[PDB]
Amino acid sequence: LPEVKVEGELGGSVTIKCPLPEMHVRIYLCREMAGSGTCGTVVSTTNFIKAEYKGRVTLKQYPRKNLFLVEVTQLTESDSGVYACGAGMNTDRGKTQKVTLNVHS
Amino acid sequence: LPEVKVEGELGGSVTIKCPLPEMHVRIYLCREMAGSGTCGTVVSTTNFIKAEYKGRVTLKQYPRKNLFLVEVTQLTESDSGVYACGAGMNTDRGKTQKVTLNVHS
Amino acid sequence: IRVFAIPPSFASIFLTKSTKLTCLVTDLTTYDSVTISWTRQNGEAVKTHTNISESHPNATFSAVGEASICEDDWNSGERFTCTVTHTDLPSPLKQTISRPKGVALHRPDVYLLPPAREQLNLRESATITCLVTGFSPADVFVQWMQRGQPLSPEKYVTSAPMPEPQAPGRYFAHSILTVSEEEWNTGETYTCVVAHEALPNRVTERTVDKSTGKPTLYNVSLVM
Amino acid sequence: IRVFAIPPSFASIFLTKSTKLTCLVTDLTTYDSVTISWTRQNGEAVKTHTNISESHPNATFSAVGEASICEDDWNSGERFTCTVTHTDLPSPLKQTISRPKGVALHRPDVYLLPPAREQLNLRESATITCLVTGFSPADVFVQWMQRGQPLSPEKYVTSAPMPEPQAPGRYFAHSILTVSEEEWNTGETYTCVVAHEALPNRVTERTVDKSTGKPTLYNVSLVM
Amino acid sequence: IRVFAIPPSFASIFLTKSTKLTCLVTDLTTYDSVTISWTRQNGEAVKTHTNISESHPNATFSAVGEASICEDDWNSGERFTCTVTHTDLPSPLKQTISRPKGVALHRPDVYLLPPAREQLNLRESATITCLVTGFSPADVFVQWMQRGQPLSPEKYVTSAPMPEPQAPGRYFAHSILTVSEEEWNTGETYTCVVAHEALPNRVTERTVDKSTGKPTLYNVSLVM
Amino acid sequence: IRVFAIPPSFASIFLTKSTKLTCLVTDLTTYDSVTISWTRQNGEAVKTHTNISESHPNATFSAVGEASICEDDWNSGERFTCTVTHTDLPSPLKQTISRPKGVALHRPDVYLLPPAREQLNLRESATITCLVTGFSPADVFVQWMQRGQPLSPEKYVTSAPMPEPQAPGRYFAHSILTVSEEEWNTGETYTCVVAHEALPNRVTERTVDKSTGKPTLYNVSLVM
Ligand SMILES: *[C@@H]1O[C@H](CO)[C@@H](O[C@@H]2O[C@H](CO)[C@@H](O)[C@H](O)[C@H]2NC(C)=O)[C@H](O)[C@H]1NC(C)=O
Ligand SMILES: *[C@@H]1O[C@H](CO)[C@@H](O[C@@H]2O[C@H](CO)[C@@H](O)[C@H](O)[C@H]2NC(C)=O)[C@H](O)[C@H]1NC(C)=O
Ligand SMILES: *[C@@H]1O[C@H](CO)[C@@H](O)[C@H](O)[C@H]1NC(C)=O
Ligand SMILES: *[C@@H]1O[C@H](CO)[C@@H](O)[C@H](O)[C@H]1NC(C)=O
Repeated sequence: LPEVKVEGELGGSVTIKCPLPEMHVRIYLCREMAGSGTCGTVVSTTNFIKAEYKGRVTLKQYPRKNLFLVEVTQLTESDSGVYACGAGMNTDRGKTQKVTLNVHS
Repeated sequence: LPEVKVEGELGGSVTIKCPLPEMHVRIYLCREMAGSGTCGTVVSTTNFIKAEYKGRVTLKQYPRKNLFLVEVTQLTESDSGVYACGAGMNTDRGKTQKVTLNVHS
Repeated sequence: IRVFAIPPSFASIFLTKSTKLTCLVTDLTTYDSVTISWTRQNGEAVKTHTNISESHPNATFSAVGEASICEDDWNSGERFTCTVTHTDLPSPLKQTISRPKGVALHRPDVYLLPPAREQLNLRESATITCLVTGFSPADVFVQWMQRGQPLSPEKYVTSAPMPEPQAPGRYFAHSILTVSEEEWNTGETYTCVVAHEALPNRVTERTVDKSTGKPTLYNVSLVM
Repeated sequence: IRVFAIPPSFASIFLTKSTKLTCLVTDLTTYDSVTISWTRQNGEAVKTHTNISESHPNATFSAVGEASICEDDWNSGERFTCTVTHTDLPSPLKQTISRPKGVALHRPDVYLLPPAREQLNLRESATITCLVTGFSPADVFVQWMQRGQPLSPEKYVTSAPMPEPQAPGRYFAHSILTVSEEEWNTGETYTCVVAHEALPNRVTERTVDKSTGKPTLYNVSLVM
Repeated sequence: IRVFAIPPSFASIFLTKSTKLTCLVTDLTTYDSVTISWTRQNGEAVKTHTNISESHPNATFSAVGEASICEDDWNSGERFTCTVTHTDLPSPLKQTISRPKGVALHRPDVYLLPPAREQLNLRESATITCLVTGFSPADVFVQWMQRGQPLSPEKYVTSAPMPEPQAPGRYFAHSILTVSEEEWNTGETYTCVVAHEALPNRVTERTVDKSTGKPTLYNVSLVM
Repeated sequence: IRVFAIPPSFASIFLTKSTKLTCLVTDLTTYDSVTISWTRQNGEAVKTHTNISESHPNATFSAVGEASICEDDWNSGERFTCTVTHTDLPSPLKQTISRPKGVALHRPDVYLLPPAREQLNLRESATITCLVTGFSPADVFVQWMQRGQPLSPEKYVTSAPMPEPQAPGRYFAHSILTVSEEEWNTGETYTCVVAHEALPNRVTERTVDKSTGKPTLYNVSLVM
């Protein structure tokens, strides 16, 4: 439901803020492909970093303010879409929060 | 197509005569269950003797007259139906010859 | 001159509900007048072993010692050592046995697979696969249940945990149950149950039947 | 003089994995420096009895004695004895508690029911019902797990095992989890795990979702 | 004092198109001045070995000797013996190596399985199973091909031939290929190829894609 | 004086698995007690040349020399030499044959086509066509296998590799198997296995059945 509408610059890094829920172990930052109604997991607690994002992203969880932060290092035109974050085994039936990304260059 | 209409007696044994074809390795004596249009393999060259027929049947192949003979020892009311014999991986798409069996007691 | 022990495994613990400490002697010529006892870190001794084994026919001797104790101490990591006394050795040998205390824990994921279509054409048999992936450590127990009653272990095969290439530390295993094409086409739901320490109740069940992937909302039938 | 001994319950054993027994001393004045200890059949000793219950302001005394043991000893037929000494009652007090041997064992049957359509029409709340029937004896532990994580114990209510009306010796129980309708309509899956000491693995799981039980509507039959 | 050899395997023969005779020394202290040669039943010697190995760090020595010869003689059953000369031993040791001549031959049956539906919901990965059953002896080779080009052997796992319970003498093996849910949902046909001596050309290929079990005559789509 | 040496062909090698080469001596009178032998580059000897061809009644002489070798020696670049001695030509004769090195290698593309509808309407016979195109060099072996058992070699006809019209250096070939229509209409499956020395496993299989290629007719779209 909520949209951070996070913004950033080409290069550098940008931090995505998403809520960390309880009674849900798998936490993911899925990317809304919006092609054939399918969303592909970019990162997860089960340890799966997409090949296109390998070595550029990380996921750190700390239940201090009930928040988990995901950082994306570097930036490319490809990195300018929707990255719905959520929990649960089914990736398409989670997406608790929706966010948008772009590039300023 | 051909029907031996083989006949026998309760107890003893009866021999089923079926043609032994070439260029076909799997040779079976399927039983036409005729329930939901499905035939269950009673014996095969791949070595599968149904539990109800375990230790009572045998299959010997010898290309002398292009014939393989199958013997059924003992006899029960259950042993009084159709046993289509054929070749090939698909059991329902073979059944080269059809035969009938009964009991005289 | 070695004495090798067999610590209780999680599979044995879940199969028998009885953790047992056992040790065997090897590389020793067959003899007699040997007593085996089990001791603990605290120092006190435990119950007496029974069921003396025999002599290996390769010029080696082996003695077995059983000791039943609470699994909590084995998990806690108590140090258990069995003492064996022989004639050739002047000082009895000590064999300390403890569980590795501290392992990353990950619950296994189970996946049941229905027999292939080309297999259900010989009308002879069918093979169902229960596939377990993503679990550490390598102590897993799998068994098959039909109609709420366990099947005999002489009709399915289970493999040993093979490490996962993608995730290091995680393992995977496979279990195959051979049934009849008849039985499978006559309903008969089959269940594979997996027991692992990281599981909440150490139990997980899944079932598959002939009709599992159907939409169950419509029913299309092509008839000619 | 009234001293209560509470044998461990299977529900508590399964809930805590830390089987415990309590020797509760009541019907006495609030006197300090009391001596309470647990002993076995042969007169051995047990661990320290920490966490002594506080005295009550209504002129009653409360004391608890805890003996850490493992389940096989308790369920093997061994009998325990509680020792209580006091200034008011200098005579030693002994109490014996153990398993009540001599009862048949039967496995429960679990049926999970979806919420009523009329309740759903209110578009407010929904209640899933778990019906456990036919189990003997009366020691069943029911729990609800949404996605592998147990829901707060204050969310559901479980009933005491009342005797089955037509079946003598067997019992039945209920369990109601109240969830928000919105969650139920989004495909959220709920399951009712029930633990009994007569089940094969002493665990059983039945699940339910909005699509469970819905019948087929379309029967398309295209003919050439 | 042993010298263990490694006869060429059918997997190695089919992988490299070069049968090789190799033998290693063991249980010998590290030394030098050792020459290894390969001899045959006929009596004449063969090509000279190269690539001297090193000394094992466990107080043992090993020498490797390579000899490339026609596979026909190895199949025919020619007796090949490698002769090693050392200082401690006065007489050189002889190690005869031959193929077991006479084994029941049975062609393997292959079955490819598509990933489970519950696995294609995390949108992360998928595992495809190639299942080989009914083959004697236990020399089988499996590899995966995508789009006519073989994949790297570091993304699939193959097991060792485990004996079949039903048919004695027959064996079975399993190979799993881990792909992406994306790739699988974007066509991409996958092929598992099996090489066995009982096979007519010693090659067998099967493919599965996302759309394999469809009727391909009608197409029903429920839209709301 | 005309003596012909025939280097082994890949088709014959794959067909017989017994690679052989022939030194044919012609243009001579029918004289007996001839001496023919095959020798290597360095002048070694080979096995006996049995099965000498019979003399022809048209005043011509025929002799064949067979040298049993293994494929790696022939394809490694080693050159062979034939020795022919006769009373008419006492001078020794030498001939050199080997692989023609210096040619690019490309893999063929196989397309299998079903019989024409008009041919099927005759309700008499049907012809399946296999089109192998784009392969270089010209050494392709085509075979037909119905159910894993090769059909009689006299049932099908294969064409010599004619140069591809638009692609220089590449070639194409045809193969026609004539089957009875009744068999084709019962779902009998036919495949076209083609062997070339540029394919990954040097083997490739394409199959065809009555249902292969047929399009979808019904597109049901039920809406609520
Ligand atoms: C039969 O109809 C279905 C539903 O319209 C088709 O499925 C679509 O296929 C296209 C690609 O061809 C995808 O872009 C869509 O996402 C699919 N739909 C869904 C709901 O996933 C299917 O392709 C049709 N069959 C054929 C042979 O065309
Ligand atoms: C949907 O229709 C099909 C076709 O009529 C049903 O399949 C039959 O099921 C019965 C048992 O219920 C079998 O005796 C028949 O052999 C099946 N038909 C075929 C062609 O195999 C199917 O049962 C129907 N679905 C439901 C839920 O009843
Ligand atoms: C569904 O359709 C099949 C095929 O036409 C038919 O046999 C069956 O009776 C139908 N179901 C009902 C409930 O009529
Ligand atoms: C088949 O039906 C689907 C769903 O209604 C539709 O999208 C598609 O266009 C149809 N195919 C053709 C060829 O019209």
